Amino acid sequence: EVQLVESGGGLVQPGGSLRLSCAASDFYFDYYEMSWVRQAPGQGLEWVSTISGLGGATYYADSVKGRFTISRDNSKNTLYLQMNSLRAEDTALYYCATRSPFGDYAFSYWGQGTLVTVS
Amino acid sequence: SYTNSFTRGVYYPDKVFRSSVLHSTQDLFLPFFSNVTWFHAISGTNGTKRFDNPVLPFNDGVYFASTEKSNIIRGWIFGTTLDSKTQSLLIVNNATNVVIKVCEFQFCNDPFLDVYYHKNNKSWMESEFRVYSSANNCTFEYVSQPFLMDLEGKQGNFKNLREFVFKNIDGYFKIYSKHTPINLGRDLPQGFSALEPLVDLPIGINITRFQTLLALHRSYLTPGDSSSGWTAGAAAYYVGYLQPRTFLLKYNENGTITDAVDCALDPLSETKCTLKSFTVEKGIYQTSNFRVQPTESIVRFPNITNLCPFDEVFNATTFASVYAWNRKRISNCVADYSVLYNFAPFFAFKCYGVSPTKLNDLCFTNVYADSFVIRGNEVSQIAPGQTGNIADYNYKLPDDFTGCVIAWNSNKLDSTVGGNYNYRYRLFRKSKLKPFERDISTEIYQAGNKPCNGVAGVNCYFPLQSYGFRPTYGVGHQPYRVVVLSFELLHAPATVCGPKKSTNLVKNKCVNFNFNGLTGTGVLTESNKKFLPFQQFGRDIADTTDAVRDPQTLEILDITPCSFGGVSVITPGTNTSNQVAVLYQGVNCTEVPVAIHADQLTPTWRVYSTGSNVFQTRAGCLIGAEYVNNSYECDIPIGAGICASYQTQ
Repeated sequence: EVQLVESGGGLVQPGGSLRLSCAASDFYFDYYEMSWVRQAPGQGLEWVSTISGLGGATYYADSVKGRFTISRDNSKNTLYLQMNSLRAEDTALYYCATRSPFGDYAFSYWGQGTLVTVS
Repeated sequence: SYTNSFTRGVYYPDKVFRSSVLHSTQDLFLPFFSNVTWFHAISGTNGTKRFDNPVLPFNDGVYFASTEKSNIIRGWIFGTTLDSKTQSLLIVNNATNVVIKVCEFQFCNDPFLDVYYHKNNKSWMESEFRVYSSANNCTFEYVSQPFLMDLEGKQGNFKNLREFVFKNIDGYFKIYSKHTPINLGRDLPQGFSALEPLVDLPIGINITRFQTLLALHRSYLTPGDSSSGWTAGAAAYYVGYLQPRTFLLKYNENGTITDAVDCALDPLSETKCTLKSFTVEKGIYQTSNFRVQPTESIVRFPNITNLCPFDEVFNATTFASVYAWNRKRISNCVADYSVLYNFAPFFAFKCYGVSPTKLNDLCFTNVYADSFVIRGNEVSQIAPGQTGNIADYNYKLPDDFTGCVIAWNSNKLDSTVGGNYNYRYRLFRKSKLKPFERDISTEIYQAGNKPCNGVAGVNCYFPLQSYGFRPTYGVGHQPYRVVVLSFELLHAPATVCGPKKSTNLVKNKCVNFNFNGLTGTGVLTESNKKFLPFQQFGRDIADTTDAVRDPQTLEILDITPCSFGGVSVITPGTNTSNQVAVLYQGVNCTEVPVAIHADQLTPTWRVYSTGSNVFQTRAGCLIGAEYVNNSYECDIPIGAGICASYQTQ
């Protein structure tokens, strides 16, 4: 029942970077893996990167492999997402969701979302 | 020549005894109402005019059928190229026995078996043998005694059809036979008999060519002895190729194959293969498959070969205590759980979430492994939902956990006479713990009164209580080393899959692909989609996937249905007649041939609905009836119209 409020950026310039933010209030679970979902206008939604909740491993996608870095800290109970080198393709409405590692592929903590466009 | 092959050739799928069941198997059967060759034979000339048809290509199987007598046809030659290349199966029938010698033979272009006079031979007829040339490397040589050509003898044996089905499906050359007489004055019976099982000589050589072996009394290479009765002869041997098709076979109380359905034929067959019955009633029934009949199954499961070091997280020097569980993250592995059953038989192999067995097929992303040791009394407390001592103030397990906790006795080395005081557990905690937490705090607990300020005095003690194991204790107090495997499933490329082998990626063809557990049947084509979509908003309650990622190369493949389009069959019951009707939901009476791919189907369906008596409906094109502009009564719900059908005539 925790609401994932998202912030960090609404508009940037091509070839820049801006850190986002996804803070969770009532997040008592410490193993639910968190991830990012970007839905660009036109085609559907994709996957950015996820953070394993049982340990500390981080897995990225193929397009944002060596340009996006993530970090998680349960002390302040929030999630950060860096956006280094947004050249031409990082124009989407990024979402912050959370799901359990054991179960189905569908998420269970769909948030509001935040728009990030470079033009 | 070409004739019509009636419904005949259904064999037993497997050897498991069954009765009063309806099993829909997928093997290499004979398509009903196919085009078999009524190849005749001639005589007289040995060199060129020895027969009428040359060697036939063996694709998947041959439905042999001959109605001759006097033991003319007594052989079936098999092989890849039949010339000093691979083992050539030579099933030559004889007077009393049948030689199934699988050996290397140099079959000439004109193979004929000279008729040997019935005398007392050396238990064989090697006297007359001019079918092959040499034999050097001879493989398995089944010498089955009972006659293969004929079984019984009667007055109706002259018209008896000796039918045989051959198939070398990866290890066994399954042969079938059914020696039943035909009604007087009929080339092919109109019954639905089935070929009983036969010898299954295990071979592994591939067969690409088939040749029927005939016999001749006396040869002179002259036209005078071509058609005279004596020193000549002629016969016929029907040949029918087997294609991969699904069949619903009916079983009786005695374990015999009853009437069956082709399921790759007129839409009534697809109606039979979607209700799992044989007598359908009046009603619009949908069909999904069994009309495209995919031929190859793609796996492409793994991408690595390195085995997983599961033994490293299952047998180490000394596992830590309960308050400090060693979480060893394992990635880029091969999930071969076969070593889990052949090494130190454990106490209880309780696998929650997933099935205990069949774990070498389902692939995951990352596999975690814990290592701690508890007493025998609490070996069951480590489980989803279970509480107690180590399940309240120590390592726990969530409600949804698709892993497998496994434990085993360790009183051998984890228990000394003096006492192994190394292992400790927490019992003095203020609040509860959450799943997958490592509380390594070594503070002083106090909740009954004022804090002792960390002195461990009256009503103040240390949370770690040394429960040293002794060899003089019972089985309930012996130490148990328990490993809690965690199987995660993230939206990331999998790194630890099962030992499943790899295959060839067939494109633009209907296949049965299972890459990483996504068992789906559809034509795999190349698409221009940038990234694989992840349908998670609607959860796809009544919808499947449309694209998958190849585990070998990072290519985006698109899953397209092989033969679909919303086909609903309208049949006024099999009890009434066999006049079926077809409805295509979502066409325009012009795109129907390209929708259900009316180019590689059965000829019985290429005449039922292509362009004949079509009608434009709001749901699609109802082809198979006539839009009679009159009034009728309530009929099978098609969507609109109550026009002509099997009613009233």
